[PDB]
Amino acid sequence: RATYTVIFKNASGLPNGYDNWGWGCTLSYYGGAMIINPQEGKYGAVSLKRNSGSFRGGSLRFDMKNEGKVKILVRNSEADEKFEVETISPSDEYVTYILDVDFDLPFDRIDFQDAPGNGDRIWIKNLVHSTGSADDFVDPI
Ligand SMILES: OC[C@H]1O[C@@H](O[C@H]2[C@H](O)[C@@H](O)[C@H](O[C@H]3[C@H](O)[C@@H](O)[C@H](O[C@H]4[C@H](O)[C@@H](O)[C@H](O[C@H]5[C@H](O)[C@@H](O)[C@H](O[C@H]6[C@H](O)[C@@H](O)[C@@H](O)O[C@@H]6CO)O[C@@H]5CO)O[C@@H]4CO)O[C@@H]3CO)O[C@@H]2CO)[C@H](O)[C@@H](O)[C@@H]1O
Repeated sequence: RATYTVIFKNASGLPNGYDNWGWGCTLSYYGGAMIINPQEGKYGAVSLKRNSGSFRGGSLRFDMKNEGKVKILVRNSEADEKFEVETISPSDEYVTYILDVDFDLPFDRIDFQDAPGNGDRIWIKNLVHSTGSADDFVDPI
């Protein structure tokens, strides 16, 4: 049976138990979205750092709208190893994504990066991990 971990639903600030180790951007919160404002030329990203513990495999589910391509990554801090999950095409409307994480190590950071590096904004809501697969994801949101 999959275990679901809600990271944030509607965001009014950083999720409880997380820090932001991102770069090249600032975060703001409005309309229930975590909003990433990347700086042109920086290929900026939010990097949500889980302060206690790690996730293992499974899948990540989130709602996103985004002016440019967004690269999703995860990282293992002990090994300082990053793992690219997917790149997501621009959408002016929120879309729900459920993506398998095939990384062989635990992960404690989740990154959303401005892949083109032009400063395109990113809006995120309803970020949830499951220990199970994307195909098997029963959405608690
Ligand atoms: O929370 C409190 C806690 O803090 C701990 O300290 C934190 C600190 O708060 C936090 O700020 C810090 O965050 C770091 C983070 O750990 C790093 O991983 C991250 O590193 C960035 C880096 O800053 C960027 O410069 C770099 O940018 C890359 C870009 O990612 C890449 O895509 C771009 O690729 C180009 C390439 O250059 C070209 O050649 C060509 O190929 O094109 C590609 C594009 O496709 O290149 C850029 C560089 O030019 O990215 C990395 C990430 O990969 O930086 C942030 C800071 O901004 O983290 C520390 C912890 O380590 C305290 O330790 C603790 O005590 C306290 O409680």
